[PDB]
Amino acid sequence: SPSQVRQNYHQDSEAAINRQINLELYASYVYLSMSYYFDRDDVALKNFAKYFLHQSHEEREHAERLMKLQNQRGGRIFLQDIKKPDRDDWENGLTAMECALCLERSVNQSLLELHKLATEKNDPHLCDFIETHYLNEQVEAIKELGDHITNLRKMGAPGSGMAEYLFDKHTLG
Amino acid sequence: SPSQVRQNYHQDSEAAINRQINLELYASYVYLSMSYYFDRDDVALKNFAKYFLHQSHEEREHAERLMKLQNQRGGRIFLQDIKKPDRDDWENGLTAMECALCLERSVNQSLLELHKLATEKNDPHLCDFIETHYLNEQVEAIKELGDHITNLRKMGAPGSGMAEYLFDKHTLG
Amino acid sequence: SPSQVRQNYHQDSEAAINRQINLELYASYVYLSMSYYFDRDDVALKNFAKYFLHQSHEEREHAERLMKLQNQRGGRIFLQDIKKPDRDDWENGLTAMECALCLERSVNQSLLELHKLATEKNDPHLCDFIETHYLNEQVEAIKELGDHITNLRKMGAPGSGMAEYLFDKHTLG
Amino acid sequence: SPSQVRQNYHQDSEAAINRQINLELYASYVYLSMSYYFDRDDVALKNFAKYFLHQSHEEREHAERLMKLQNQRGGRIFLQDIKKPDRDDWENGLTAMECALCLERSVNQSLLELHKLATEKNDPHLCDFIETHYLNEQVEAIKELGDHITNLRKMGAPGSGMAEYLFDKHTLG
Amino acid sequence: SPSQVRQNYHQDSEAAINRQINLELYASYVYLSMSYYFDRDDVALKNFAKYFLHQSHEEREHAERLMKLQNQRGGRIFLQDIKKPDRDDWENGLTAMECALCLERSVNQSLLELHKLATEKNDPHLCDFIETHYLNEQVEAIKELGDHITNLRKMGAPGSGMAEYLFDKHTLG
Amino acid sequence: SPSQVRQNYHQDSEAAINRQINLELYASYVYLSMSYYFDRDDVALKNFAKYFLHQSHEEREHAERLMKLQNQRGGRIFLQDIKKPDRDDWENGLTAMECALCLERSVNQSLLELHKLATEKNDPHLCDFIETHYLNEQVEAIKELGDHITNLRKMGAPGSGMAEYLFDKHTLG
Ligand SMILES: [Fe+3]
Ligand SMILES: [Fe+3]
Ligand SMILES: [Fe+3]
Ligand SMILES: [Fe+3]
Ligand SMILES: [Fe+3]
Ligand SMILES: [Fe+3]
Repeated sequence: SPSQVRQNYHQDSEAAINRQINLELYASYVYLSMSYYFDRDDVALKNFAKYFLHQSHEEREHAERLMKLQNQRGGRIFLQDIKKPDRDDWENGLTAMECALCLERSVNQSLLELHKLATEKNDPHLCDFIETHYLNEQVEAIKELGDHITNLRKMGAPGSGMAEYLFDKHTLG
Repeated sequence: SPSQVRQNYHQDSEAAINRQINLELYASYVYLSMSYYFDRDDVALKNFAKYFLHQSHEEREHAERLMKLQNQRGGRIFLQDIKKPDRDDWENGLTAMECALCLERSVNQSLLELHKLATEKNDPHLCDFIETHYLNEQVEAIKELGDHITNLRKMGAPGSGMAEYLFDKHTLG
Repeated sequence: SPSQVRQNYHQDSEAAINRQINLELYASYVYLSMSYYFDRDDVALKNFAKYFLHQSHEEREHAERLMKLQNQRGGRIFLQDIKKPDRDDWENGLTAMECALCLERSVNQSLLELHKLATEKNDPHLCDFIETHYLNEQVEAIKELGDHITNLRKMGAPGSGMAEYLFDKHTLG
Repeated sequence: SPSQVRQNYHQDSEAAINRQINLELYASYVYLSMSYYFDRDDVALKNFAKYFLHQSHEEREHAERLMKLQNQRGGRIFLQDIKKPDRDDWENGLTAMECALCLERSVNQSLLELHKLATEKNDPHLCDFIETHYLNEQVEAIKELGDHITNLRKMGAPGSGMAEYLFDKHTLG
Repeated sequence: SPSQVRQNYHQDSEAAINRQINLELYASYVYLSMSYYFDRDDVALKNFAKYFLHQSHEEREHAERLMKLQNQRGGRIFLQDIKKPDRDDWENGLTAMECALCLERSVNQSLLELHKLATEKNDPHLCDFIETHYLNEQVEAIKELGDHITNLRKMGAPGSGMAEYLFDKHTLG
Repeated sequence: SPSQVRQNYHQDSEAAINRQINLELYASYVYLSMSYYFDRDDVALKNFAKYFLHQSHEEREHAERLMKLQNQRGGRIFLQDIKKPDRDDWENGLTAMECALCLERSVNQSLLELHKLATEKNDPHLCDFIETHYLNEQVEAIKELGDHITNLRKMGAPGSGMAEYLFDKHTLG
């Protein structure tokens, strides 16, 4: 039953990899929702839409990389239902940035739990994979989101639409 | 009397094409009026003037394409008087954008009526011509105008001239 | 309440566009499942994996284009849950090709129903959009899948793994 | 019995596609006859021969495209006898142009009937195919033939051979 | 009320500039009418159509330059109705050339009256503008039209259609 | 009645040239039938379709060259009805190759009879034309078809579809 390539790969690690795949695709779905929310005629923030579409594409790559890692170690991929994003209307740019920050913090927390599980199971390859491809990216993404939120708050968002317009033109542009 | 190239071309379709030609040229005239209104020394919005001059040139092309289609199908072009635009002073940028949105919606409504007439008369070539060259352009133009109006409203226009200046420099520039 | 860009866009058309978006993303999910099924060490068909990953990326683009069309016409995007693919193990290459053919036929049937609804609602722009971007692509994809299935059956698949190997190397390679 | 790719493709549409294929090849045969009639030593109009040979090649492509469409939709091609052109001697350039105009009008009428049948059978892909690849081409070809006939009549053809010589050298050259 | 840039600009000069703008656009409309008259299948003179379309585009530029001059001097543009051309059928090439000559002579006469008014009002900038951008162009256009009419008369137009065909091919081509 | 260029050109030679033209076009029609038979979804042999389409184009050129030769020698072209191919379903690749071999042998036999007639009528130009443009081509085509048939038989065709697939990919590809 076990694959000819499976070595030092625990069942719990495989299940955690599958759950992380589902999370990464949920995050991609949420970012797509934000991106096409900012493409609305009553919102009209092109650079916000570009930023969130790029985030969605990145998360899909993260998930595809996770699926490739699952296949490499001899595990079996079990896809689940990709849940809808918790919101349909994202209010404005600052709220979308804060929701994206909350997402990334959750993805990073899940990745930290996965690394802790791999360390407990003595899987050095999985730990190195998580450290190389997912940890520093999460901290850079969280730092970037925090910078964006700080700039939006200081410019006067969300009360002033001039602030969101100028942030769209200068920072994200 | 009928031309050697006229085939499956109804009289009502020819009359509707002539009326659409007159509308497209009226729209070009209105856009020219807006463009050279924004060139005034007491207005001084160069990018608004460029945008509306480009819209005027586009509408002329639309009309010239309509005249070419009329000649291709064996119909006869009957030009009418190009009426003056309903306004001489366009108040400000937001009002001009809203008036342009109203125009385009009317041109699109006229184009939809023309397509409905062509479908009722079983003229597939005319329907395909309208769909290919005029429908998607109208929806893109209307979407762009809606985005511009939303951005202008959110920036604080027309109350704040800083908003119109920054929209001129960043969006239309 | 209605957007400033909404014109000749029916509620039923908006709902059908949302359902088509959900279908296109389900199809992308299914193609991703097939692609990373063929990346398994006990399957090892690299070109099948490439083909299905490309199909998944294409379907996402189809969905993103549908979302853009929804935003252009003044409709509102309502995302739903992306259901898991009906299978986790795809047996072999021929079975995967047949399942992909069944999917595409369903997507084409849904697109034909959407076009019929748009024609009944007299929405020429939506009909032209569906015809230009989705109908001929569906027929080309279905034709390609039928060719692949015929070649696989004639080569001796799925009984002979030599047939699947040679089809992977020569056709999909 | 039905092909694995056949979907929303009616039998009447398949028969009409076969008849259109036969017509397109008959038109190609007629154009070839005209072209090699103008290559005679007692006619000696090289540019007329080039024009009609190009028309023949175009019609063959039209037929080959029709055959490809028939194969794409799951229909079966049934070739018939290609009838000889109704004339062996084409009198002169103006008569050949008028006969070519009559042909094209017939091909366009057949294409319009085919589009009407496809619309009645609710085959949007076939309607879009006919509109995209065959309707506007027919109207451009008919317009070009009408222009050529008008120029030939005004120059003094067919009474004056100087007119046909100058039309061959300047227009078709 | 007067603009901050208005200096040595008389009200009569502003009114004459507005009337000249309306004339230049009427001339552009007339040239467009001629150009798309020569695109008819029963006329079929491509180079005449090109010539008159170029004349129409030039006259629009003349009008746009006049509007720019009006804005530069502090005057206010007041657009009027663009009257339809006096003819729908232009008979033939020679008649169209003669009508174009009559137009240009009228535009030049209006420009000469405008220059006389500016000289009487002691507006050296307006006089220099008219001399630099409009007088020599009118005399060159009138000379070219006279040459075309002389050539058409000598070749045998409008009685001989061979003359119009050869003039279209050689002179305007 | 005879043309000014007719010299040493017999009536029987002219009739044989016309019959050869009709045969060459029938062969082109048959090759087109085979090519678009192999484009079917239940056949799916792209390289067979390419090969037979190229053969059809070549035969048309052969016929056009024959028509040009007929015009050069002062003969008159008399086109006949192009008969439908004897088959609609070509079974498989080997059967199509064998039918193509039978055709070419017939075309070569007809060409040999035409050369014999020209030699009997003492027409050295016609004999040289047939030898230069048609004899060696027939023997090369027959040799190529024999090689293809031998390879198909040795690979196991038509019983093994793997043989036809590999021949399509390697030989015709
Ligand atoms: Fe990620
Ligand atoms: Fe327009
Ligand atoms: Fe798709
Ligand atoms: Fe054709
Ligand atoms: Fe002028
Ligand atoms: Fe041949």
